[PDB]
Order: sequence, then C-alpha cells, then structure tokens
Amino acid sequence: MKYMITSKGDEKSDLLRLNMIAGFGEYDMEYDDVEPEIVISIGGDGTFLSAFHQYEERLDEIAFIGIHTGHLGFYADWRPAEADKLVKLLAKGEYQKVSYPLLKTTVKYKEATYLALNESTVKSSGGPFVVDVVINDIHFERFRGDGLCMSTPSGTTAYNKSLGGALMHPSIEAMQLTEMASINNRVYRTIGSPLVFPKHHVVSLQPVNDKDFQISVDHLSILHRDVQEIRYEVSAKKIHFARFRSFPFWRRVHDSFIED
Amino acid sequence: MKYMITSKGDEKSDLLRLNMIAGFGEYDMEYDDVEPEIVISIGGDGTFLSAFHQYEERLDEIAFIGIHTGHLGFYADWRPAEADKLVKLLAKGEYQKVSYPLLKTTVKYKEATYLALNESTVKSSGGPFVVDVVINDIHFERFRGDGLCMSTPSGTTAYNKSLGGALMHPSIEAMQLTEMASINNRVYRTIGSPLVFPKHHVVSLQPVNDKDFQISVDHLSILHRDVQEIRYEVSAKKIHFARFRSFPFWRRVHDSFIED
Amino acid sequence: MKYMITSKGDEKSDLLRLNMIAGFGEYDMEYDDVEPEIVISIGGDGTFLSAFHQYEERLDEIAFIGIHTGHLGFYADWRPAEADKLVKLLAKGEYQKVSYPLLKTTVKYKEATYLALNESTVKSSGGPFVVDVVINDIHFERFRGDGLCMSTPSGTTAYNKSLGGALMHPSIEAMQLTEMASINNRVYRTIGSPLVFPKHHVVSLQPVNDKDFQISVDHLSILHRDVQEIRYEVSAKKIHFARFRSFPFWRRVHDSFIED
Amino acid sequence: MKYMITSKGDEKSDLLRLNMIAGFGEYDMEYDDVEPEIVISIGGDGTFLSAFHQYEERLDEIAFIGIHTGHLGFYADWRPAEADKLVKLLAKGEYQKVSYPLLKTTVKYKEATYLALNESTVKSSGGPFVVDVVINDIHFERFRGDGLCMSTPSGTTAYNKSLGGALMHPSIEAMQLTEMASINNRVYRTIGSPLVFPKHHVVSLQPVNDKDFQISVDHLSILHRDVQEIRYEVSAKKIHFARFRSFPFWRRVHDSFIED
Ligand SMILES: [N-]=[N+]=NC[C@H]1O[C@@H](n2cnc3c(N)ncnc32)[C@H](O)[C@@H]1O
Ligand SMILES: [N-]=[N+]=NC[C@H]1O[C@@H](n2cnc3c(N)ncnc32)[C@H](O)[C@@H]1O
Ligand SMILES: [N-]=[N+]=NC[C@H]1O[C@@H](n2cnc3c(N)ncnc32)[C@H](O)[C@@H]1O
Ligand SMILES: [N-]=[N+]=NC[C@H]1O[C@@H](n2cnc3c(N)ncnc32)[C@H](O)[C@@H]1O
Ligand SMILES: [N-]=[N+]=NC[C@H]1O[C@@H](n2cnc3c(N)ncnc32)[C@H](O)[C@@H]1O
Ligand SMILES: [N-]=[N+]=NC[C@H]1O[C@@H](n2cnc3c(N)ncnc32)[C@H](O)[C@@H]1O
Ligand SMILES: [N-]=[N+]=NC[C@H]1O[C@@H](n2cnc3c(N)ncnc32)[C@H](O)[C@@H]1O
Ligand SMILES: [N-]=[N+]=NC[C@H]1O[C@@H](n2cnc3c(N)ncnc32)[C@H](O)[C@@H]1O
Repeated sequence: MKYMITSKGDEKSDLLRLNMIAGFGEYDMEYDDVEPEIVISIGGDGTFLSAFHQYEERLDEIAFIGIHTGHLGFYADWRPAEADKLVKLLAKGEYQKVSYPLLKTTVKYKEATYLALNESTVKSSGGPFVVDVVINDIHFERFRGDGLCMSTPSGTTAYNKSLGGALMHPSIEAMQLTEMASINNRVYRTIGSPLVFPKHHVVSLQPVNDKDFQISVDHLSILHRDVQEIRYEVSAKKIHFARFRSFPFWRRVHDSFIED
Repeated sequence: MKYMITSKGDEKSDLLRLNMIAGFGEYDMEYDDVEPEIVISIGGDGTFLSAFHQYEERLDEIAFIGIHTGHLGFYADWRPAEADKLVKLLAKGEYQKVSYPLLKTTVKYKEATYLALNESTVKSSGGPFVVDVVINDIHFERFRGDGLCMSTPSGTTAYNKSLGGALMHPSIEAMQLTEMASINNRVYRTIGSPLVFPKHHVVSLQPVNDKDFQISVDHLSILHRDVQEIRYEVSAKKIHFARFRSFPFWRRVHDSFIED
Repeated sequence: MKYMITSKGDEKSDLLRLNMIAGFGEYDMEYDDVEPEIVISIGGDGTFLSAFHQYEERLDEIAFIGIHTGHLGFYADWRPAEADKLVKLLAKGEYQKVSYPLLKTTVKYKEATYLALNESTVKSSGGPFVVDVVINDIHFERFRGDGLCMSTPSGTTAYNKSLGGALMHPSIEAMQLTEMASINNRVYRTIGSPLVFPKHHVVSLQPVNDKDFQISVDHLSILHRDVQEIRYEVSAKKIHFARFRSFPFWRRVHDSFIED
Repeated sequence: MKYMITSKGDEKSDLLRLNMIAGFGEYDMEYDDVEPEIVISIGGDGTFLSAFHQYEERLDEIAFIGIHTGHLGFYADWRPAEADKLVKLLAKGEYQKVSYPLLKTTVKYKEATYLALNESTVKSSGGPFVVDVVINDIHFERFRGDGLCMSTPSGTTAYNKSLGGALMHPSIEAMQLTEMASINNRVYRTIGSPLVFPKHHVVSLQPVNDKDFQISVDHLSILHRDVQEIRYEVSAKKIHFARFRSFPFWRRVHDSFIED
C-alpha cells in the first residue's frame, strides 16, 4: 500500500518519520505523497489537521493515522514508542476503517466551498458582527455578537467545547452551531443554546449591514469580501481512520479532559 | 377512528373538549379512552406529558395531537380557535405521522423501567450527590454536584436547555446528558460539557456512597432506595404525532424562544 | 488566650487535636469551648463551617484558624505537619486579624434570622419553584427554575462557582445572587447573569404560589412553611481569621483550582 | 454653566440638539465644547461613549447626561420628549452628582495608558492568544483562548454580560475579568469563572510567545506591537453623572433586560 508521512517538523517527529520509512522499506510498502492510500501524521492535532487538508481531494481513497508527538493530540491513536508495532500492523494490513462526518461550508459572493474536520467559524472583518440565521429557508434569528462556530462531531471537543457546546459522538451525522458572545437585551435576542443539526439541514448566514467577514476552516483563516451568504451543511464526504485497536471516542474524551 | 381527549381541566379546556366531542359525534368517530388510536391533549405541555404517560403502553397504536390552551405549549400544534378545522381534518383522515425518539430509564435495586418524553433526572435524597458515570462499561467520570439530566431530542428545549444543553433536532436518535452544578476543583473533575449519545450507547450511573436518589421522569418524581444503578439508553419506542400541516421543529423553537 | 479545637473526628484529626492541646498545655493557654478567643478547626471546609456556626454568637470575640486534614480545605491555612509551628506562633501571639463579610438571611412567616459564611440558597419543597425577586423594594424579575443562591465573597468559590458565579475578593463587602436552572422562553424571563449587591442593598424573595421552601445556610438545610418572604443583605457581622503569614486570596484560589 | 451637546448625527438627534441649544439660550447658559461643565449626549451608548472619551481629560470638571434617541441606550436617563423639562432643571441647577468607577489600562512596550467606561479587552493580532495572568505579582494562570475582557461596574451589563460575567452595582469600586473561549483540557487550565477585583489590585497580562495584541478600550480598537505587558487596575478617576430624578441601577438593568 502506498503511504506518506507528515511530520510536525521538529527533531523528534522528523526522526520518528525517518525510522518508520526505514521500517516500511523492509516491507512491500511504497512511499508516495501524491496518491497515497495511507497518510500518517506525526505530531499534534495541528499537524493532523494539515494532513487532512493536504489530501481533502482524495478523502475517499485515504485512511489516516495519527502519532502523538504533540501536547494534547486528540486525533492521535499512537505514542511514539509504539511506532514499530504500528509499522508491523500496517504491513500485515490488520486494521478496520472508521468514518467521521465532515462539515461543508459554502461562501457565495461566485462560490467557494471548504471542507472542515473540526469546525468553520465566522467573525466580522473588524467592527460589529450581525447576521441573519436562516435554517432550511426559515428565518430563525438575527445574531449580534462576536461570531458563530459550526462544528463537526469530532470537532465538538475543540473550539465548540470552549464555546459551551455539547460533546457529540462521531457516529451521529450532524453539525453543531455555537454562539460567541451573543448580545441579549430588551431589543436583541438569540437562542443562546447550541443547536445541533442533522444531515440534509442547511444553515445559512446572511449579512445585515457589513458584508465583509473573517471565515475560518480549521486552522485556516480567510477574509472574504462582498459576501452574500455563508452556507453550512453536513458534507457527503467522510474522513476515514485506520484503527488497529479499540479506542472508543468517550475514552478518548476521558483521557483528554478528565485524566490520562 | 377511536379517539380520546385529555383536558387541562379548566373552564376553557373542558368546554373546548365538549365541543370537539360534539363535532366528532357528527362523524363516524367513536370516543374510547381505553384503546384510542388518536389522543388529543387540550392544555399545556404538562397536560400533554400526562396524556403521553397515560398511554405509554400503547405508543405504537396512538398518534398524539396537542391543542394550546396553556401558556407556552411547546408540544401543541393548534390554537383553540382552530379546533373545528382540526375535527374536520381528523375526520377526513388527512394527516401524516411523525416520530420522536424517547428515553428509557432503568433503575436496578429488582428492576424498574420508565419511559420519558422530555427527560429523566437524578438528584440525592437529601445530602451530597456523588455518582460514577459509566459509558458503555468504561468509567468516564465521578460526578459531584446537584444532579444530572438525561434528555430526549424534543426534551432538549425543556430542562436540558436551562442546564446549558444543546437544542437537538428530533430526527436525531440520541439522548443528551447535562450537569447540575458540578463541583470542579483541584481534586474533583467532571467533563462540564453536555454529552450527546447515539442510539445503542448505554450510560450508567453508579452510587459511590449514599444509595438513595430522587429520580424524575418528566413530571413524575420518585424516591428510590438501595439503588444499585441507573441506566439510560435511547428507547426502541417512539412517540407518534399526527401532523396536518408543516410546522418545522426549528420554527417551533423560534416561536417558543425568539418571537411568536 | 482561651482556645478550643474542633476536630473532623477521624483518627488523624483527633490525634492532631490531642497533640496540639498537649503543646498548648506547655504555655499559659487555657482550653475553653464555652468562651474561647481562638477556635482551631482541624479537618475540611465542612468541619470549618461547623466551627463557625458553633460560635456564630461570639464572632466578634473569636479568631478562627483552619488546619487541613480534609480533601480540598479552602478555608484552611495550615498543613498537619505545621501544627507545632502553629502552636508556637499562637503562643507568642504573633498574628494579625483578617475579616471576611458574612450574609444575613431573614425568613418571615414571626421571623428567623440565619448567618452564612458560604451561602444561603432557596429551592421548592418539592414541585415548581417560583418567586418574585425584589431589590430595594423595586420588583426586578419573577424567577422560575430550580432555585437561587446568595453567596458571600469567600463563598463565591463554593456553590456560587458551580452555578457560574464570579469569584469575588473578600475585601469587597458584597453578596452575589446566582440562578439554578432558570426557565427562559417567550413568556418567562430572568436576568440570567449573576448579580453582585453592595452592603445596604436588600434582596427579597416573595412567593408567587407555593409558600413552602427548602432553605439552606451553608451545610444546614431547613424546610420552612407558610413563608411570606426571604430577605438577604450583607451582615454587619464579620468572621475574623488569625493570619500568621501571607496567603493571598488569589493564591488560595490558584492552589484550589489551578494547581497546588 | 458652560455646556456642550454631542449628537448621534442623525436627523432626530441633530434637531433635538438645536432645540435644546435654543432653550439654553433663553437662560444664562453658554455653549462651550472646549471647557464645558455639562456634557449632554444625544443618541445611544455608542454616542455616550464617544462623549466620555472626548472629555476624558476633564472628567473631574464635567457631569454627563444622556438622552435616548438610540436603540437600547443604557447610559441614557432621558427620552427625547422630556428634553424641554431637562433644559429647565439643568437651568435651575436642581441635580445631584453620581460617580461610577473607571478602568485604567496600561500598555508597556514606553507606556500608553487608556481609560475605559465600559471595558478593555485583549485578543491576538491574528493567531493563537496566550498570556500569563499575574495578580498582584503572583502568577495565577496561563490563559489560552480567544481573549480576555476587563470590565468596570457599569460596563458589566455590556460585553462582560455576553461573556457570562456578573452584573455589578456601580457603587462597588471594582473591575471584573471574564474569559473568551478559554481552552480547558488535560494540559491547559484556566479558572473559568469571572474574577472580581477590588481597588488597588493590579492584574497584569504577560505575553508567552507572540507579543502582538489587538487591544480595545470601549469602542476603540488598537493594534499594539512588541507588547511587554498589559496592566489593569481600578482608576482613581470617576465619571460623574447629573441626576435630576431617581433611576436606580437595578431598575435600569430591569428596563434594559427584563421589560421596559
Ligand atoms: N486553540 N486551539 N487548539 C489547541 C487545542 O486544541 C486541541 N484540539 C484540536 N482539535 C481538537 C479536537 N478535535 N478535540 C480536542 N482538542 C482538539 C489541540 O490539540 C490543542 O490542544
Ligand atoms: N490544533 N489546532 N489548531 C486549529 C484548531 O484551533 C481550535 N481553536 C481555536 N481557538 C480555540 C479556542 N479558543 N478554544 C478552543 N479551540 C480553539 C479550533 O478547533 C481549530 O480547529
Ligand atoms: N419547569 N418547567 N416547565 C415549564 C416550562 O417548560 C415548558 N416545557 C415543557 N416541555 C417543554 C419542551 N419540550 N420544550 C420546551 N418547553 C417545554 C412548559 O411548557 C413550561 O413552559
Ligand atoms: N410542562 N411541565 N412539567 C414537566 C417539565 O418540567 C421541566 N422542568 C423542570 N424544571 C425545570 C427547569 N428548572 N427548567 C426548565 N424546565 C424544567 C422538565 O422539562 C419537565 O419535563
Ligand atoms: N458540595 N460541596 N462541597 C464540597 C466542596 O466544596 C468545598 N468548599 C467548601 N467551601 C468552599 C469554599 N468557600 N471555597 C471553595 N470550596 C469550598 C469543600 O471543601 C468541598 O471541596
Ligand atoms: N464543605 N461543605 N459543605 C457545605 C457546602 O457545600 C457546598 N455545595 C453544595 N452543593 C454544591 C455544589 N453543587 N457545588 C459546589 N458546592 C456545593 C456549599 O457551598 C456549602 O456551603
Ligand atoms: N456590541 N455592542 N454594543 C451594542 C449593545 O451594547 C449596548 N451597551 C453599550 N454599553 C452598555 C452598557 N454599559 N450596558 C448595557 N448595554 C450597553 C449598546 O447600547 C448596544 O445595545
Ligand atoms: N455601544 N457600543 N459600542 C461599544 C461597546 O460594544 C460592546 N460590545 C462589543 N462586542 C460585544 C458583544 N459581543 N457583546 C456585547 N457587547 C459588546 C462593548 O461593551 C463596547 O463598550
């Protein structure tokens, strides 16, 4: 199986990458960073996020595996000390594929579409942020505040969590919208609560005054001008993970937030 | 079709019930509060909750309809002034069935099982509340605080919402666990965030010291003694609603929380 | 100086108490649990709370000191291993007095008044909790939910904190009101935010329907019937601590919540 | 008494300003926008904020009055229809002065100091925001998240409120620090809770990596580079309001958030 290895780029990760490549050379495994079938990310979640976006055009033909040489490393399944065992199991091909839902963001001015593994957020390009929130064509609320965050299930443990959102098991095909510092008084009103949307539900954001927004997709933050609308929906595309052992989402959550 | 009508029991609701019964008499519709196929609740959500629990043994053979003579009336689809039109449409049989997921609660000492339309909560029988939270057999956290709330999708707009939980579209077969005043310090740690569980996931609560708990299921609150565990899962059973017109969940939410 | 020592009552604490008493016997220090000038609490915050309430009638003539043989021990200034040094310093009389504000609760039916070091809360005697919140005679809100919590500054790190309240430095003579699971929809509205009141401000709770409430003052929970109103204000009374060394409130907070 | 009038600048406000000036001309009142003793702001809170900052160098010699021609208008005491009565009372000099505490922000690179009526916030100049929070020289926490907000008492109803902060009566000389989307996991830890600091307490923010920050003071947002630290304390300066009638803070809060 063709494979490639991304590295955090520090001494630890680069060296681990070289040793794994050496180990793969001992098997019938070809290194290909153009059309790999397996992508190994060595680092933290930032590194993993980069790996995903590097191959967001071949998500259907790739299974990802993360090795934790970072700090938290939520998307990682392996410790550096287990790298050799990983090489072996990957060789023998003893693994099952697991899929997590992704978030599709469409920005219309022309249209640009982005794919997110964690979340997509919107803020003002400086100045007051005000947007009408439209759900399946029904006007739901006019949001005034710092911004909004739309999260995938696996992303609910990231930015979403910090914003008071619920943690959502990845087997649920959904997206979750959370508020950033909503204004609520006699005249201005938002739902307040995070909202969880099923697949096939469309959430659209529509400018009220200012049409310039800072839009983020995972680690990438882009300024969009003359925006007509931002549209969120659960992507038809899924990220696939290669699992060689049981590591339940809730245990992953426990280890990352309660105690490791 | 056999039908029955529950009433809030005030002047307004009783009279509306009598007029509807009269209207039904003009059709080939038999009133039967033993084995009805349609249950009409006239009142608020409290009244609707009572109706559901009165027939929780025949949920598969019943479609519910709510008329709003209460204050908020979230589960209601009709205003009193539309009662006549409702009678007519019910007669002609022009309606489609819609299903919402329910929550199963099992209390083991012997075992008692309850079914919830909104939520099930647990608190201490007076004194400190401490329980181990076990998800699919994995020990997730030890919860210290006032109590916990497990909500259905349609219940997420109720108690769940007040506790900071996410609002969850009823098409998502899930349950959501929220905290009540969790203690979090150097020594005590909880996830904090609401947790959303898919169908077939089991959340079990296990006593640490005190074994006596006050357990609520919707409007019903019962004291259980010598409790060994409380087990939550998404019920295989669903409540069925009779819909004669489009009234999307998110519009229902908008009307109840943003503006009517 | 007359002194008394309260003990958690476990093996560790009782023995520590005996050794300290022995050490005090070597000085001109008389043990008196009737009219002591110094009260030493050996245990956790629960033990300290008990000590305070045991002498809430002589708060003006007493300085408290806590020794930590409990788990968290927020009000404690000493570790068991330092007991000998404490005995010595207490003997030589090398210490300065520090005062924290207290909360006065008045319950009218006849009137009963309670004094709180941490907080006073109100909940329903079973059933729905609804009260009108009146601030300095002006009707502020009608609260529907689980209950309310009124906290002292030093109490803001306790129950108050779990309810989303702000942490408040004890030098600020104030009380803070937090909500428990307030209902907020189209028809029901509360402020949501914690409220911080200065000295001489009076917050009164007035029943809307049910007149029976469960009222807590620190560790004590009492059911009151035929309640006409509950009145909160910053007490004119203060608790005095004996400080032999610098241990700033914010460091106390850091040690208890961030890292020890 | 010398006076000046700021205007929102719309048709309504400008015309109201002209009529008031005409009314003042009928008395011995001189219009002076250089060294006025009374500053009347006609508009919303944004307009009022601008008025305050226009004369932040003469806060000791000025009493402010707001007229509400805006939307919410929290700092306003008057409706446009009462302008004539205001002119009269201002003439006869029938009013009492009321003072609210202010927030001092010091930015060191050289030093710049700003004065805030509502709040001062800090965010990253793009990229991750990380700062060490130092309280009175003691290292309290390392904050990772979107940013921080330090609010005056009267400012607690603004940005502070949206961030989950407590509402604080203006008679309390304090400042309140709230978090924006703090990261909290196994490795990263913040207090979470808003913090309320008394006068003479100093809160300092110190860069960990990036030294560039976006710093806001009320409506003004400035990018600072090569920042060594940001220092917050309760200002020795106070804003003075001219009150011609009783309008308690808590009633002001009720009217702005509960019902007008
Ligand atoms: N800001 N930020 N990101 C830093 C934290 O987010 C973590 N992170 C990124 N993605 C996730 C994620 N999906 N779940 C939990 N934590 C995550 C990353 O590892 C850092 O600990
Ligand atoms: N790992 N990493 N970096 C990208 C992630 O940063 C996360 N992030 C950014 N800001 C915050 C934040 N304030 N809290 C938690 N996570 C955050 C977000 O989830 C992005 O996917
Ligand atoms: N406490 N309580 N219940 C009172 C409010 O809860 C409302 N309620 C009950 N069930 C729901 C519900 N599912 N969604 C929203 N509100 C609900 C009920 O109508 C009252 O307005
Ligand atoms: N309608 N009704 N009564 C039953 C509902 O009361 C709701 N409830 C009880 N306490 C609260 C509460 N504090 N906030 C919101 N809802 C609440 C809960 O959802 C029950 O299903
Ligand atoms: N529930 N409860 N109480 C248990 C926790 O509250 C702690 N506690 C009591 N009073 C305070 C307090 N004032 N500040 C912080 N923690 C406190 C006590 O030590 C336990 O850790
Ligand atoms: N130590 N102790 N026991 C009494 C304290 O318990 C605290 N307490 C009770 N319930 C909670 C709670 N849910 N969270 C935090 N603290 C709590 C409250 O502050 C009382 O003063
Ligand atoms: N974002 N923003 N500001 C808009 C809202 O904040 C309001 N505002 C400004 N200052 C305060 C304030 N101090 N209290 C309450 N609301 C305030 C202003 O009137 C707008 O309604
Ligand atoms: N009026 N006005 N504009 C300035 C105020 O905007 C307020 N503000 C900015 N963002 C928010 C926000 N997200 N929520 C509430 N208030 C906000 C803040 O209090 C400033 O003083």
